[PDB]
Amino acid sequence: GSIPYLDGTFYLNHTFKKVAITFDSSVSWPGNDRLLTPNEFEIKRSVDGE
Amino acid sequence: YMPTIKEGNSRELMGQQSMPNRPNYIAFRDNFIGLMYYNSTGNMGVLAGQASQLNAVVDLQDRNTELSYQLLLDSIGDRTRYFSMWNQAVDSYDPDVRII
Amino acid sequence: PTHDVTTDRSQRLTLRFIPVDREDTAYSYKARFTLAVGDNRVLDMASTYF
Amino acid sequence: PTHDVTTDRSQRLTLRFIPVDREDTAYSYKARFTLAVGDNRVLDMASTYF
Amino acid sequence: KTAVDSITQKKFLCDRTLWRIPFSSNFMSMGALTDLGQNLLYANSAHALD
Amino acid sequence: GLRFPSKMFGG
Amino acid sequence: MTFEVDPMDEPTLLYVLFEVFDVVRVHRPHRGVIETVYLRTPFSAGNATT
Amino acid sequence: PRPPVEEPAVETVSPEGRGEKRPRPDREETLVT
Amino acid sequence: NFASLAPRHGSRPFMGNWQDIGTSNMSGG
Amino acid sequence: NFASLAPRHGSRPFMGNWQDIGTSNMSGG
Repeated sequence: GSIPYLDGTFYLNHTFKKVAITFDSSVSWPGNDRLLTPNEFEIKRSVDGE
Repeated sequence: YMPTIKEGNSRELMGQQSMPNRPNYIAFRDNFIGLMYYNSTGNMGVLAGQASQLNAVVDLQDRNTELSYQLLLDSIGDRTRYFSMWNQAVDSYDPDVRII
Repeated sequence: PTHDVTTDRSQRLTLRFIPVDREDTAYSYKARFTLAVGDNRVLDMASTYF
Repeated sequence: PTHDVTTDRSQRLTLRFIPVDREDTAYSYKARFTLAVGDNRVLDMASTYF
Repeated sequence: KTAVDSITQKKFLCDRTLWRIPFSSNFMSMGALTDLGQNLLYANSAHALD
Repeated sequence: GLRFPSKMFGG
Repeated sequence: MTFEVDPMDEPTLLYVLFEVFDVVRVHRPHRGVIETVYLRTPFSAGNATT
Repeated sequence: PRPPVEEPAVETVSPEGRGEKRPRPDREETLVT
Repeated sequence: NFASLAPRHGSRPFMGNWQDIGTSNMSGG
Repeated sequence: NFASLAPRHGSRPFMGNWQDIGTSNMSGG
């Protein structure tokens, strides 16, 4: 079929919940109270009350 | 002990035997653990001056502010005592129940 | 550019502002906020929304 | 000690701080205050509670 | 008038794309050689990524 | 010693 | 570090305290100004990446 | 919180507040640490 | 001076100890 | 004076006391 690795036909983007980037096991990135949940990149929420 | 699966009154339901329910103590936690969002930087609290409004509280998820307060009260005070205002009543099992 | 563009203190991007006093009529409602821009910040009102 | 320890002016021991900006989420509660320490007054934050 | 008691499901699909997280201090493209990429030239230290 | 203050009720 | 534990028929965690100096120094230079510098070592929460 | 200390710097443990045999109860005389 | 803010045990101001000015306690340190 | 063997409380060594070097523990006196 189509090879998404080679042609750019990516389709599993919706299957991401969150992303936690921690440089050097203690420094959360971007840190610095940047985001609304500043230690992780919440891509989507199933249960949102706030 | 239910002697009969059938509903309605019968002679065999004079042999049903009643047992008290298990005691369940539902309460706020010791020193009010769990009310306040500590170490959740998405729900991090603010102490800042109204001119600047730049937050002086920099909380972390690999900090344990609840346990740091539970171990602090042991060192600087008698932890066996009960202080009802901060709901300071330490979780303590019975030593006969744990070790028979 | 690296110098004098982006801060390195604990500062948020998006703030959550809550109604200080909500008044409710039968055909309308009213939401009064404290749009508090602190020191050494700027807020473009195009980014503000309800 | 008689002098220079305790004031003689009308001043409260315990203060009551109404929330400026309270919020009731279905999953949490948020309360925003004004912790106004006046002139020639000191506040140990150990004496503060909700 | 005989509609059932319903619950709402929300989602997104975003095909063909890569989830870009830029290594910049304000998440913007002010240049290909970002300011956090130059902050690590003058730091001269190795960090691990998790 | 002799510098210890005297016991009184409430001070 | 290589821990060896007794087996348990339940998903368990492992809570390791990496003991640091979680120290804050608080400066208040003017009226209503509250400046804090946080530093812990070794497991610092801020490096040149942030 | 901290045992009593003299300052000759060097930092020397002070022997005050220690328990002794007394003919009279020690709380009405001294503070026992 | 700040020694007139202390209670006078006798005619001497009862000054607190110099060792009680800072805290040093940690989790076993 | 063996003050580099003492734990530094601050910038000064936390030396012990001179009078604590011996013992007088004895049953009844």
